[PDB]
Formats: sequence, C-alpha cells, structure tokens
Amino acid sequence: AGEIDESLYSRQLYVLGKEAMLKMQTSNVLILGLKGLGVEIAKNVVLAGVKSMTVFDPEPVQLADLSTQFFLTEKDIGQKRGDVTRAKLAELNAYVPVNVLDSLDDVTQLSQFQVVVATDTVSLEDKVKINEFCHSSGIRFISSETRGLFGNTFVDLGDEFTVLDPTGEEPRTGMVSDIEPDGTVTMLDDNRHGLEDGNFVRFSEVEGLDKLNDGTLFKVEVLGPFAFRIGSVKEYGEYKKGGIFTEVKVPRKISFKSLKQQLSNPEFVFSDFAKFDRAAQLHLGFQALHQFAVRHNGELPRTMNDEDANELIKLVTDLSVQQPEVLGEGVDVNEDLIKELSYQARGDIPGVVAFFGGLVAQEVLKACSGKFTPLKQFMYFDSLESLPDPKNFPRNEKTTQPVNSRYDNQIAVFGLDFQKKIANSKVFLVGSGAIGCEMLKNWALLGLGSGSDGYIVVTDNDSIEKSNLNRQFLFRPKDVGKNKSEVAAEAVCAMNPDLKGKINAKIDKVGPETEEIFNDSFWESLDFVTNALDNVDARTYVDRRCVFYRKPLLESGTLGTKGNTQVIIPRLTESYSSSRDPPEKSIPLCTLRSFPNKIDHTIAWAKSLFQGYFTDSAENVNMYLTQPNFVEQTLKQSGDVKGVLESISDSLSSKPHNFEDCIKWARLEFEKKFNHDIKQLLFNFPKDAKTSNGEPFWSGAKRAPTPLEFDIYNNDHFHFVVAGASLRAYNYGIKSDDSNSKPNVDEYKSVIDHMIIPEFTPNANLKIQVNDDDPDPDEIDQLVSSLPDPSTLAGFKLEPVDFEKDDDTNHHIEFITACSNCRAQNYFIETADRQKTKFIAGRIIPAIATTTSLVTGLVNLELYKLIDNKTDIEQYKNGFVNLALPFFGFSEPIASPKGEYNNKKYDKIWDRFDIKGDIKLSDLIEHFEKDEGLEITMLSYGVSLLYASFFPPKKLKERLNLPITQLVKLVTKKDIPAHVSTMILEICADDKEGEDVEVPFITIHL
Amino acid sequence: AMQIFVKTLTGKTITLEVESSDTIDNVKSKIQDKEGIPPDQQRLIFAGKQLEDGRTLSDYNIQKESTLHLVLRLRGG
Amino acid sequence: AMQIFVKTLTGKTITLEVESSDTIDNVKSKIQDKEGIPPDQQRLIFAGKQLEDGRTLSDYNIQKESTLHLVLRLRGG
Ligand SMILES: *O=P([O])([O])O[C][C]1O[C](N2[C]=NC3=C2N=[C]N=C3[N])[C]([O])[C]1[O]
Repeated sequence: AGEIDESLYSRQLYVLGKEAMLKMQTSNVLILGLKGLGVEIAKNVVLAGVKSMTVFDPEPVQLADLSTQFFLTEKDIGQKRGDVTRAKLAELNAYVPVNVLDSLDDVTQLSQFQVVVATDTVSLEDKVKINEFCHSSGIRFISSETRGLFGNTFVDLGDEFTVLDPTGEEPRTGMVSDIEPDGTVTMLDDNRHGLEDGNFVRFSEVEGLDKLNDGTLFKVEVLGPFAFRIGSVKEYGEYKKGGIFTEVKVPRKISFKSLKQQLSNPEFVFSDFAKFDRAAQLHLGFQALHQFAVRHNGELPRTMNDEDANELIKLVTDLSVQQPEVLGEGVDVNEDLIKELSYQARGDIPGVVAFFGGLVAQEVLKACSGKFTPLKQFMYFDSLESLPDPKNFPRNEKTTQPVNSRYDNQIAVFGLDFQKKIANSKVFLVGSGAIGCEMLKNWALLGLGSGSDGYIVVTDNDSIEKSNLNRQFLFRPKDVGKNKSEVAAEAVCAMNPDLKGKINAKIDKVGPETEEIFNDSFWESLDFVTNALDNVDARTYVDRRCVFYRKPLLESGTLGTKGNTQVIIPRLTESYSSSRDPPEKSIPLCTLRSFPNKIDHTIAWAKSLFQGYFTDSAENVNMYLTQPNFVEQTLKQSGDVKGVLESISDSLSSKPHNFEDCIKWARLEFEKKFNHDIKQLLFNFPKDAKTSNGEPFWSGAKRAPTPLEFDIYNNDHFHFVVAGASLRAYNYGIKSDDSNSKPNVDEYKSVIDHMIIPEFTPNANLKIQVNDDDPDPDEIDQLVSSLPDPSTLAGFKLEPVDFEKDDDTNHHIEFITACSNCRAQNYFIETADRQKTKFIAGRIIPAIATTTSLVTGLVNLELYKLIDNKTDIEQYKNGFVNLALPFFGFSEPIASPKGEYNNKKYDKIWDRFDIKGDIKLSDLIEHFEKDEGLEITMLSYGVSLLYASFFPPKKLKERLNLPITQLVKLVTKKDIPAHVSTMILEICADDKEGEDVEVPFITIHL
Repeated sequence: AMQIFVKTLTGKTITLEVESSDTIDNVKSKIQDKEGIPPDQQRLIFAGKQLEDGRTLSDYNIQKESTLHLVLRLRGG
Repeated sequence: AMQIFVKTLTGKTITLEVESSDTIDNVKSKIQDKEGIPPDQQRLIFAGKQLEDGRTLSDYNIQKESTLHLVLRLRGG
C-alpha cells in the first residue's frame, strides 16, 4: 500500500493530511484496559485508521462497568472485557484489524507496538514499569485515569520526537509590493501578512532578486501588521516588482521525561486557567489514590466515606511535607478538593470519559504521525460545578450507595434521586450527524429519557452517506442510504435497552416551514433542547424558538481539531443570537470574471460555468418549451435577459446527435474560454498597456494571461473535453462511449484532429469592467426571432445535472477540477488536484471523531447543571478548545442585558407581557396603564401598524372595540389562519414621566 | 505602562502595550489594528471570565505578562 | 522644506514636499492635491506600521528622502 481511501476518509483527510495518515497506517497501537475510558479511546483511534489495534483486559465484565462502556451488554457479564469488546470495535472500520492480547506477564511483548496506552485498570506500579520499558525502547507511552468528575492524562513520547506541523493551519501566504535592501517586505495593499516572529518563509516570482526565489527559507521579523523583515538582501540584487511569500513549517525536535521523573517533577498543561492552582493539588491527589490502594488490598476509597477521605488527606499532606516544592513553600493542601476526590473515586461519569477519550485518542494520532503539538506532559481536569446543590439532592453513604444497576457508578457521585430526574427528562435533539451520534451515546449511558415521565426526540432530515461513517459511529456500511435519526435511535437502544420505546426519531428539517409539526404543545412539554447542527441558520432558528418558549439550549460546534460549547439559560444568560461571528469572505465579481490570482478564483469561475452549462441551460430550455409566456416574462423580469435567451438559442441550434458531437462541442468550448476570450481580454488590455495616470495596467494583483493551445496529452485539457462531452451527452440523453469504460485518448484525438477550429476575430466595441463599482455589465429583438417555436420540438426535453461532490463517477469534480486548472494555466496560477478542488467547490467542513467526542463530553457536564435548575451564572461554563495545540479554555456565560421602566427591572431577552385571549384593543391599553404604568403609544403586528396614540377619532372608533385578531384583519385584509395560536406584538410606550421607554414585547395567547 | 499577550485559537501570539486603566474597548481596538478583526466579532476570555466592553483591565485583575485568549464559535458538527 | 517619497501598489513613486512637523493628515491632503486621490481613501505605512492621522512625520522619525507606502483601502478589482 501507500494508499488512502478518500470515499471513507474524506473529511478526516482535510484535518490530518495524507502523510500523517500514511504514518498512522504503519502504527500498531495497544490499549490496556477496556472500561469506558479505554473503549472511548479505542473507538476514536480505530475510526481514525491505524495499522492495527490490540486490546488487553482479562477482567470479568460486571454490571457496574456498563456505566460508560457502551459496547458491553448484560449478556456479557462473567466474560472477559477484552474479548467481548473486540468484535464490536472491529466493525467500526474494516481497514483496522482488532486483536486481543491474552496476557501481559511477559513485558517484552510490548515491543510489537509503536504506542502503548494504559488506562485506569493499570496500577501505578505497573504504569511505571511499563513506561520505563517503553521509554528505554523507543515506544510511545500515554496514560489516563478518570475518577468521578476528576481526570488526568500523561504523555511521554521518548527522548527524541519530531513535530512536523505544530498546528494544522494553512501556511500563511501573500503578495509582495516592495522589498527594500534591508529586507523589509511590504504587503500589496490592505492585505495583512499574518506571520509571527520566528516563522520562516520562502519566495517565488520576486523580480530583481532572483536567488530569493530558490526555496531558501528566511526568518521573519515582524515590523507591523503590514510588513516583515528578512535581513539584508543587497547581495541578491535590486527589487523590481512582483513576488509571493509562502510560510514554511520547519521540523521541531522535542524530549519527554519518564513517568518516574515526572511524578516528582511534572510539566503541567492546564485544562482551565481559572483552576490552575488545582493542577498541583490533584497531581498529589492521584498519587495518594494509588498509595491508598496499595495500603488497602487494591481497593479505592469507598463512596462518600469520611474515614477514607481523611486518610486520603493525610496521605496528600504527607506528600507535601516531604516535597514542599510541589504545592510551593507555605502553600496548604486544599482539603475540600482532596475530600471530593476521595468521595468520588469510584465514579464513572460519561461526560468525563468522553472528554479524556477524545483528548487521548488525538494524542495517540499525534504520537503516530508528528502532526500537531503533543500535550507535554501532565494535564489534570475537574468539573466540580456539575455537582447539584446538596439542599436539593443530598449526597451521603445512604443516598449514593449501589442499587444493582448499570447506573451504580453515576449514582456514586450524584445520588439515586438525581439519577431519577435525569431519567425523567424530556429533551429535543436537533441533528443526528457526528455530534448527534455522540450525544445519543452519552444519553443512552446516562439513562436520559428512560423514565416513565421522560423521552427523547431526535430529528434529522438527512440520510447516511459513506464519508459519515468515519466519525458517526452508530452507522455501518449496510446503513448507507437510510435515515440518520432512525438508525441512530435503534443503535443506542441496542446499547441500553432501557430506552426501548423512549426515543422518537423524526425525519424533519427544523425551521419556519415545519412549525405545524413542532408546535406550541411540542416545545412547551420539553425540559430542554440540544443542538447538534452544522450551519449557523439552524442554530439561530432553534435559539429563537428556545427564547420564545423559555427553554434551556445546549449548543456546540467543531471545525477540525477546534471546537466550542455554549449554554443558554432562560432568565439568566445571553442567547446564541446575542453575539456575532465573523462572516464569509466575498470575492469581487471583477476578480472572478477577468483578473484571478488564486486557485479559489478559478474554482468559483469553473463552478459557475458548470452550473450554466449543465443545469441552468437545461432548466431554461424545458421552461421555454412548456411555457408560451416564458420570453415575455424573461424580458421584463430577468436582469440578465441577453444571457437567458442566448442559453436557449445555443442549446437548440447545436443539438448533438451522437457522442462525437458532444466531443466536438466540448473542444469548441475549450477554444472559446481558454483561447478566444483570453485573446479578447488582451485586445482591450495589451500586456504593455497603461492607464489614465501613466501606470501599467497589468500590475498589482492582475496577472497578464496567455492563451492556451489545446494539447490532448495535458491532463487538464484532456479531462475538460472528456467531462464536458459526457455531461453534455447526459443533458441530451445521448449514450456516452465512455459509459462502460475509461476514456481512450486516441479515440478523442481522432475526433478532434479532423475538426476545423474557427480562428479568433476580435470585437472592437466590447467593454469589460475593471472595477466592481464601475459600469455597466435592438439586438435582443433578433435574438427572440432566432428562437425555434416549441411546435418543432414536441416531446423534446433536457436532463439537468444536480451537483454532487461525493460521487467520483459522475464527472462533476472531474469537470470543475479540469476547468479551473485550464483557467489557472491561462493566468500562471499553480494547478490544484481533485481533492483540493472538491474541498473548495464542495465547501466541505473538515471533521474528526476525536474533537466530536470531546466537545460532546463538555456539553454533557453542562447538562447536569440544567437538571439542578442552577440559577448562579458563575457555575456554568462555555468551552473553547483546539486539540492541535492542545488548548482548553472556559468562561462564565454573559448575563442577559437588563432594562428598567418606572423603576421596574426586566430582562431584555427573556421577559414579555403574556396576555390571555383575543383581548379588545381598548382593554389592552387600559391594562397597560393600570397594571404597568405604561402609556401605549404604538402597536404593531409584524410589518403592519395597528394602533398609534396620534390616530384621529375616526380611526380610533373603528379600532378600539376590536379583538386583536379582528384588528389585524381590519388592517391587513387577511384573516388569521387557524393553526396560529400566538401573536407577537411590538409596542412603543411612555412611562409615568411622559418619556418613551424600551419595554418587553407582547404575546397574545389565542 | 505594561505588556500583555493575546493567544488566538490557532496558536498565534499577539503582544500588546497597555496601561492597567485601559478599557476592554481599548484593547479590542488594538487587536483590530493588529489582526483586522472588528471589535464586535472578538471574543476574549481570561481566568474564567469573558471580557465585556464597558470594563477595564483592572476590573478583571489583568496584570503585566498576563495572557488573554481570543476564541471562536465553530459551525460544524 | 523637505522631500519624501510615497510608493503605491503599481510601483509608482510620488514625490511630496513637507516639513518634519506636518501631520499625517497634511501628507494625505498633499497627496490629494498632487495625485487626486482623496484623504479618506489613503492608508500610509512606514516601516510596517500604519501612521495615525494626528501625529507628525517627526513623531515617526521620518526623514528627508524617506519612503512611505501608500495603500488604497480595498474594495473592488
Ligand atoms: O456535523 P454533522 O454533519 O456530522 O451533523 C449535522 C447534522 O445536522 C443535520 N441538520 C442540519 N440542519 C438541520 C439538521 N437537522 C434538522 N434541521 C435542520 N435545519 C444534518 O442533516 C446533519 O446530519
């Protein structure tokens, strides 16, 4: 091999790159321990694709292990964890053999592996031995442990490790306008270089400094946002013009210390800077847990036990006396913290397991590839804010004891009652893709919605595609084509039969067009809502419904290794919509049409050409031939009249009869777009042309293009014709000659060689806009007369193409890649391959399971706080992560903005005047004066004005006695439709001082 | 007359010169002059808190050599 | 009574007459009187930095024979 399957690994490949994945596919990974933590790690690594995965866990499955081990069932009790899990891991990814290691008595077996991961089933003594062996043998070692709401991980990649790309970001690149002798590089107009001190760059196309372009790297000294310095360039010549710089990521060698050395001298990465003082406390704490087990026959402290918690505190205290430097001189042991670590030691919590499962899986992929920056080397974590208020859900040995249930080790932390409230929750999940699958898995593990008063509703309108399987682990190859929500819900019922009959899988899109489905009664019945979406529009819509119905919303997002979480709490926080994200960049039309300088510009151009050739053209012909008023409507209603009519004229005068005709057409299009149009451009603006100011027209970011001479042996010329021909043929219902084969060059050659290609004649009156701002873009009459009458074309129909980026046989990406590349050859832009073209034209979002798991983990630590109806904003946490760095940051949600009228405080997002019934206008005005001290001044329903304090008596008499619905009918002339149950009214009002004041809106309940 | 740092979600480190009485507003505009992002789109967090427009660096106990984080909401999933 | 140079994106060098105590506005206005570009559209940089309208050439140790860079704020093309 040396071969990567794109149809499976597409979105992951945009995250890691081919090289990193090729190294992964030569790495053997071993995982020790298959409770929840181990199987999460294993799930993500197997999905990612490594050479092989081996699991070692000979312990018998016990009921409690089902707390977070989503591949165990009660049928498995008694059997070995490793064996039972092996077969289920194996289905995740047919390219990855999964084996079981029967024994670990001989440590030498570890030499078979490149990465060894030791989870919570391995004692600290065995961890140290194993690490010593791995480190001294050049095997990469990682360990992790979760205990209740606490966890850690440790990374040791040996004495010598090379990072090849520290961040996974695209290299920065830009156009140069000047390079002074001292090395000062100034950017071409309002472009920011984006570099950082000590980055490296190479150059191309710099004129006057020729050996600057040979691939040598120069070290960047940043002068400001618009310039950087590279050191004298006198020896190289004198700058004249042009130039592009490209950042180059250089290898970096690093060293890790052994577990033994780090136990006494840890290097910390923080998980939450608001808690940095805790890392050192917990590093002592986790060690103390092991000393406790050594002293007590392998057992951890017992749940909520005071006796054992004091012992753990003593143990930690002993450590800090012996090693004053760990907490620091004078710094006391945080006893409350150590106490909870003891109380929760046996806890096995899905959100924490998911967090470390995703994080550690990602570190395994770093260790295999040199892609991204390893955690170096200890990270500690807690989510103590997830604990419920003890007034509501008291915690103690009675309340927290086991009940012979799969949920025992969640009850160990939260108590039986809290766990029951989790069961009786009613929740809406919007989306059943990557986040959706992880989300349903966590909820299956929590028992969420499994109680007689609980339920889950999940909705997704999309079906399962092949690339989904790489990060949506509830789906299997046999499931491709089925509905995500339906298959997901079956999958998690298999994991936890308590949910049988409790999940309602729906197939609807959520938005304004489905409110008759997701109505008042549906929303009001929910306890809360969870997003699992992939577009900003759906998020905004849900956020708006949640505000209106006053339901909490748990929000999350990913992009490659980056992710975020947000909480939205009624009467407490800002909502999703309260804040703005940076918007999509927009390419000026002139740049696309005439002056491209980036492959992005040529890809967009080619994408529009594709659309016009094989979709718009066909739809236009079909309309013209079935609507006798089509022209008349075009002439008056189209901005681009000329274009639409030309499309139809052309589509009907060519008319191919065989496949050979399709080839002829495509070859002629090549001449038009890559030869004649370019000659036409050079006719209006010769290379050496100047402007109205004496200055060279082809300069700055305009590259002077050169026409193309067709060359069947050039890959891009060839595919432009092959894809154009086959697409044309499809439109016209003609059988392709490459319909059951690959395309034969000599066959194409033969047809093209006998063609006679018309020569270029310029058009001396053509004008081309140079600026967007500028203008402008008797003949149309002749155009219309040229059109054939539909009478001639009875039954004639064209078959339009629907763009489909993920079918490699359909010629679509083949066409856009080739078409973009030809135009790139015109303008001396480097060509791009199919993968890069698919990415840009298909607008694919890079995605990986590791980030998806971890972010879903954080969401589920926040969920606990909803179950306790927490009203202290300080307890909630918005998360921000980048697994590449690795970075984790958290912040308290922003408070909802407040207002005041007549000294009465109100919430500007959440508060509203609820009104019962189709109230009369006069009654509404009086209600507001008497009960709110507000003089209503303006009343409106949507876009129509219903009442104003400045209305004359005639108007007032027509309106004051009308129920609101009747008032709306009176003004809009449209009645209210029956499905409508609420009406939102906006008002302006004066307060008791006679001043206009901002107030809440009104909801009328019909 | 102090220095602070702003790390972005992509790993970039920005250095600023500020006085302890500067507003969040002030700081965000310095980030605009340096990064091109407009203040409305910037999200800055420090020590558990998101920084709000009307306050000062002093209100969040930001000291010299402190590191702030500029973060983003992601749209995929 | 001194001379400085301003380079644009097309390779053009503009010659101006200024005193070291002139403000950046002045320079932007002087560019208008000679080249026709208006002040609102000019963004001037010297040694990597954008020059603020209220300061002087002296505040940036810009000397006679010095070279500034002129950008137009970007829009169309
Ligand atoms: O990020 P992924 O693609 O893995 O998962 C997203 C998931 O969300 C679904 N979705 C997008 N927009 C939606 C929606 N579901 C319901 N309503 C709306 N408006 C999409 O189909 C994916 O499966």
